[PDB]
Amino acid sequence: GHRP
Amino acid sequence: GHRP
Amino acid sequence: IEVLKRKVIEKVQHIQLLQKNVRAQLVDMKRLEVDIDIKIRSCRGSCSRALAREVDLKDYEDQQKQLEQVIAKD
Amino acid sequence: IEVLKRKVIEKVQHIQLLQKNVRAQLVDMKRLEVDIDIKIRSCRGSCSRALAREVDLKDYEDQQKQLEQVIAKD
Amino acid sequence: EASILTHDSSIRYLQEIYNSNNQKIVNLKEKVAQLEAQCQEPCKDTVQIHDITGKDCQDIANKGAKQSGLYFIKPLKANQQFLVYCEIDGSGNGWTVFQKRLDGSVDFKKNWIQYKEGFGHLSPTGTTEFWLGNEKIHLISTQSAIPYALRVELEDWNGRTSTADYAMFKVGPEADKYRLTYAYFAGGDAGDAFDGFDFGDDPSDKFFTSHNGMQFSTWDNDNDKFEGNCAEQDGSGWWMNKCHAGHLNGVYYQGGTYSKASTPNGYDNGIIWATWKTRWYSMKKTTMKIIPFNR
Amino acid sequence: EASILTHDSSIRYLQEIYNSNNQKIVNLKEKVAQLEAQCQEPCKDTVQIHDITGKDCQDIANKGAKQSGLYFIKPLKANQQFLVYCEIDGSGNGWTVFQKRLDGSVDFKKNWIQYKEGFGHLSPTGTTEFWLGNEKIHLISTQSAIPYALRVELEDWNGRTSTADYAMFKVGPEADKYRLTYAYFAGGDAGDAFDGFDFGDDPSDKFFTSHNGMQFSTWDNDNDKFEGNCAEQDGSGWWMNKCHAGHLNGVYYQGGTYSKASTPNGYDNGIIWATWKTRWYSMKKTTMKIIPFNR
Amino acid sequence: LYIDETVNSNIPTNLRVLRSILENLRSKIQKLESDVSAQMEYCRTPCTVSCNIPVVSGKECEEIIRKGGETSEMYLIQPDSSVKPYRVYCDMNTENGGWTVIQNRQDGSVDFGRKWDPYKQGFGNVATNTDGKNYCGLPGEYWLGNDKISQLTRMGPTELLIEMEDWKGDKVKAHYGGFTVQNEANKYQISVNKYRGTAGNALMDGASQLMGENRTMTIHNGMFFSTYDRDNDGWLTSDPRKQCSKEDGGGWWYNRCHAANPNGRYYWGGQYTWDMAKHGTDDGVVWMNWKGSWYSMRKMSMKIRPF
Amino acid sequence: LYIDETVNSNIPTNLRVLRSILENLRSKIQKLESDVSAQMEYCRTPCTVSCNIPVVSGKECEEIIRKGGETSEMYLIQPDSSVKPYRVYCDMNTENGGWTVIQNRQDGSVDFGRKWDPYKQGFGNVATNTDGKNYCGLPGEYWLGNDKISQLTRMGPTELLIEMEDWKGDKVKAHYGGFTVQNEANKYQISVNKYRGTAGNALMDGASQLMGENRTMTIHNGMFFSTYDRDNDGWLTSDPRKQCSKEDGGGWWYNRCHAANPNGRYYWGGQYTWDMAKHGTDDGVVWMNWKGSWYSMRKMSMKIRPF
Ligand SMILES: CC(=O)N[C@@H]1[C@@H](O)[C@H](O)[C@@H](CO)O[C@@H]1O
Ligand SMILES: CC(=O)N[C@@H]1[C@@H](O)[C@H](O)[C@@H](CO)O[C@@H]1O
Ligand SMILES: CC(=O)N[C@@H]1[C@@H](O)[C@H](O)[C@@H](CO)O[C@@H]1O
Ligand SMILES: CC(=O)N[C@@H]1[C@@H](O)[C@H](O)[C@@H](CO)O[C@@H]1O
Ligand SMILES: [Ca+2]
Ligand SMILES: [Ca+2]
Ligand SMILES: [Ca+2]
Ligand SMILES: [Ca+2]
Repeated sequence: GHRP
Repeated sequence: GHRP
Repeated sequence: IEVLKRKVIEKVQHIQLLQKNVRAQLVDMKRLEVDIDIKIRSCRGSCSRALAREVDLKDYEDQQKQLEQVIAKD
Repeated sequence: IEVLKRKVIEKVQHIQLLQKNVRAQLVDMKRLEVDIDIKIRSCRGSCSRALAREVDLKDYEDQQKQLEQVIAKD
Repeated sequence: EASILTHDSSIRYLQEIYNSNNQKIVNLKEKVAQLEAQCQEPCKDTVQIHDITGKDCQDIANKGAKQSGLYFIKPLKANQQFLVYCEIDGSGNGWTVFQKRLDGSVDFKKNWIQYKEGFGHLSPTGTTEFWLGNEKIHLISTQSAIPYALRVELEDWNGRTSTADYAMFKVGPEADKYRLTYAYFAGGDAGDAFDGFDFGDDPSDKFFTSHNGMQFSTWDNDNDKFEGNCAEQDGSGWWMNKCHAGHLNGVYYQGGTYSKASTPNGYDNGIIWATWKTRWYSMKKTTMKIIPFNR
Repeated sequence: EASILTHDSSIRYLQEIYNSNNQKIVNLKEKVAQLEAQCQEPCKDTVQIHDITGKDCQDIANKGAKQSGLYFIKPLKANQQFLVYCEIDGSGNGWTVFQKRLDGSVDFKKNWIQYKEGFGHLSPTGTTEFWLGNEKIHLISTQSAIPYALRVELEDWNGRTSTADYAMFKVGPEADKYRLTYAYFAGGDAGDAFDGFDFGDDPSDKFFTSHNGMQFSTWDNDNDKFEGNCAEQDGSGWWMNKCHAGHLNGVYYQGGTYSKASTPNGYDNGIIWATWKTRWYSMKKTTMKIIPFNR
Repeated sequence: LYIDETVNSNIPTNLRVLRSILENLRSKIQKLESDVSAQMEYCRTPCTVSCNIPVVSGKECEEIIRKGGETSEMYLIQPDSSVKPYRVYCDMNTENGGWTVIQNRQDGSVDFGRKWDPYKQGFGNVATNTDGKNYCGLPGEYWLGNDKISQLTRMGPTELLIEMEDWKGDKVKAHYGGFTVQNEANKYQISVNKYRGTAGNALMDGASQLMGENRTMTIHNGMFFSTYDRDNDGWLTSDPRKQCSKEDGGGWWYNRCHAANPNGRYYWGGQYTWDMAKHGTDDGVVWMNWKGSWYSMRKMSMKIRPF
Repeated sequence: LYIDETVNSNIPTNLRVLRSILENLRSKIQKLESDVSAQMEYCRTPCTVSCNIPVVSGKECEEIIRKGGETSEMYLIQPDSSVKPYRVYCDMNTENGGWTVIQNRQDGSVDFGRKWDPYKQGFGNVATNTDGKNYCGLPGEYWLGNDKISQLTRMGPTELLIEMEDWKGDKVKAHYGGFTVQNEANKYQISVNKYRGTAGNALMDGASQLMGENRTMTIHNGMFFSTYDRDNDGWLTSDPRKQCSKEDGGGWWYNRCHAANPNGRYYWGGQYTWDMAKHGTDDGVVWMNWKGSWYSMRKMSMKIRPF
């Protein structure tokens, strides 16, 4: 999971 | 020893 | 003009509503049944015995398309 | 004639009498000489040492053989 | 055409159950929540450990424990406290067990180290086989010299039982191997096996089959008064001499009776206690426990 | 002639004497009795026996005895009580001795029976050599299994002493000969000889020179693990194996040292204790005593 | 002008749908309310086990297999004398035993989306009884308490190993010769190194599919531990709804989320989608560096050893 | 006629001689005075011995030599468990050992003219230390107490043996296969038989020199024991001065006196006369049937055995  |  | 050329558009909100409210009201059932599946399962190692039951996932993706098959014909 | 004819054959009697007692003294004496020799010897077993002594009895034998050489004159 | 108020009777329905759904849903969410709530407990395990602690099982009994079960004792000159199975009678005596046989579930043909630290399992019911561990046993039996007592309790394949008591029981430090020593035989219908048995094959037997003063032996650590290796032969761990008169750590033989035929190297290796049954009968149940002699 | 009758007054003098004599002849008769009175008692004997009795010397100490000396013990399973020499320390321990060597006054090349019943003499001072008697020893060491301890105390020809302790000491009944057995070596600077010694002429030595488990042997009753006869050869009575590592009943050798030369059949027969001095040094003093192990 | 033929054929169809559906759900919901009101029924009674304890015990699984315990089952250790012995599962077969399990996933049996304290005290079933036998030779799903895991590592140079199995059957590993987890006071900060392995160093290097800045926010090394009530992820914002732990449904060293999320959600089958996740995030037993954000394993386990 | 010559010849010499001796005696009297006082002195200190006791012991000398004791010295027996062990001398050389001494005379060392109780308890020196050695291998003069002698015989069929040696050196014996002595209550009544021997059966047949009635009053068999204060001799009279024991100076089974009187008086040399005996009787270590009333032995001893 990645958040920009 | 005797004793007559 | 009156009888219906403007009294049916107030009805396109009566059709483009559910169609858009049920669309979402569907997804929630997916997110719900997926959830409850696990939830119930997690209970396998807590209670006496769980419940064997598969999730008819597919069926949702089915009714999921009949959704955008009626979203592109209005 | 008193102090002679009679009072002589009288003294003698009162003399023999005496001689008859020394013999008797040689008696138990001899015996005694012997009784002690023994009694002393018996000590060899109750005391430290026991006096080593000689009892030359002979002299007694001598003496009494002599004392009886005084009877043919009685 | 415009005579459509028969179509507005349908559209009504959809908003009906829909809002009935979007209700039933959220309501449900609430239950699932409550569901998760009562799904956060691990399975209930029947084995548990009484809270009380102490030097020996008896110390515990004294402290008020009443149920025979699993406890933690921390003997004087010892580091990390260890678990054990206490046996407590109505009278209030605290037996602390270092060995139990009863079904042959466990493989007693174990090595030196193993016998040092111990092996097998412990149950609160005391229905499991095990060997507490020489080292542990040592520590327990040796504290400011208060004397303990070894009670050997045997049960045949006919519910007949008997006991053997040993006063001033001790087990030496790994240094001097685990030499077992005892003051004297206290009593018991089981008979004094450790005192050696007159097997009858040779006079020397009784002398060679005594256990008092023997060092412990394991296939990997021969300390028996025997030319060869009793430990390896008979297949066990035990205070061997010219082998044994008492072999509680022997090979479990179902049925009780056995014979040369069934033995690896023609020698009686069963759980035997020569003074009670013959060398060819191997007890159904075995149990070695200790308790301060002042009891 | 009235002048020659001085006799009458002269005679009386001899007379006068007689009575003097008879007089003296009686004082004496008394005096003598005064002597016959003293010369009755026998001689005062220095050896005497304390009145207290018991099972073992320790029992006696307990009962209040304080002086080490000669006592009468009446062990449990025994018939006619027998005399023994107890050794009591300030602490109150009652050592009961079954063997003492110290000058070679006694001929230890005795026969079987002799060693059974015993021989030598007992003194209150404990300055005399002796062997209590296998049989007696047996009885003492075997009573409701209370364990005793054998303390071997050796003294060289240099006032140097040492000890050897043996736990759970027992001596078998004439039946199984007088087989000696012990739990283990308790300790002592004297070294554990009974455990056999590595003489060095052959590996088997240590094994062949151990004494635990050996039966007693006398020239007239060979029970040694030796082809020939150790008892006869070395000239003694003792628990032989392939002879010995410890031979306290050996041949007393003044000076302490000796050599093959001085020995009958080239074998060390001296009072030896291989683990302390060599096989060719024979202690000046030897003493084998026992005391309940709980001490 | 002519959009009057719809109220005849177009809508009496653009409406039949809603029926064929709102009729189905309305119905397909009762099934649920039903399954549940049932499971709740079952639960009136908990599951039971009886794990008789093995004699042998040490400071931890290693010492133990060294003390003779050679079967993989449940043992009782006591690393530090300052704390009382706790139960744990020892793997004495895989890679020369001595393995102390810290985390294990193999079925749905246990909820991992728990609060901070729970993760701190530990939870789950250490082991269940082997079919028949009287000892629990089978491990269960659990997470040995954080504090315990911390202390286990702060003892000496600890190595870590992570295994996982997909639904088809294949496996992979993730060795970390060095591994530590600070105490609670230090937000159980993780830290690893020496990556031997076939799964891809997620913990240290991050996802193998995210570039630059996007990957560095997937690295776990040095990250703090987060739970759905205690934020500590690399995600910094005022918005509370944005906390890797609330999403990704679990408790784990989150750093603006992850690259690998064990303790995630246990999706059956392995193949899962976003329109399936309670939060639309790739929550679930995932190790990106080997299957991507969209695949929850069938088995995932974190075991330690000293070295 | 002229007898007055004795007044001048005889008498004087009579008196002369007469004097001589009285003085002579007087001398001898003051001399004995001294010896007696001197001995009374050596006596301020008693004789000492140290008889370390031999390990071996039994019911009596027999059992003992049977238990291995092969040297003639002092042993410690205990015939009956009802009484404590007493010391006694065992003859293990003469006639195949096993001999328990009851009475022994070899020098003057011990007074035998004692009272009843003494004879009942016993007296004398059992044994003295052998020159140098630490054990009393040499016997002494003694009489093992009567009660002890009684009990020793009332145990089983006991045989008796009596030895004696004259001053010149020759010896003789007096075997009595059967021998017994009743308890004190029965005046230690003697009784014997089966006379093997060379001394002449004095105890049973009486003096070999007295005829008829005169001999039968010399037989000891069946007689009671008498001491100078307890009459029981065959002499019956009102006169108290007439009691074989007062005369014959000792304690022994008297029957109108004796034929053989051990325990008599120990006259040195052996040759003794009546005008030498305190009572003019043949008192002294005598065995008429071999040397006549006028000869006290140099050695006399009564030893027993079972048979
Ligand atoms: C490196 C690369 O391929 N670019 C993309 C970028 O366009 C996108 O906005 C971001 C999402 O957070 O992922 C990557 O960084
Ligand atoms: C065109 C491209 O590079 N792909 C995507 C882009 O479509 C998207 O709008 C962006 C969001 O941050 O991520 C990536 O850049
Ligand atoms: C034969 C003989 O020896 N004569 C004695 C005689 O001297 C003695 O006076 C008398 C009285 O005892 O007995 C005998 O007749
Ligand atoms: C010869 C003999 O020994 N018999 C004697 C006899 O002479 C005498 O009358 C008297 C002895 O004192 O009594 C005995 O009859
Ligand atoms: Ca061996
Ligand atoms: Ca032989
Ligand atoms: Ca955050
Ligand atoms: Ca009379």
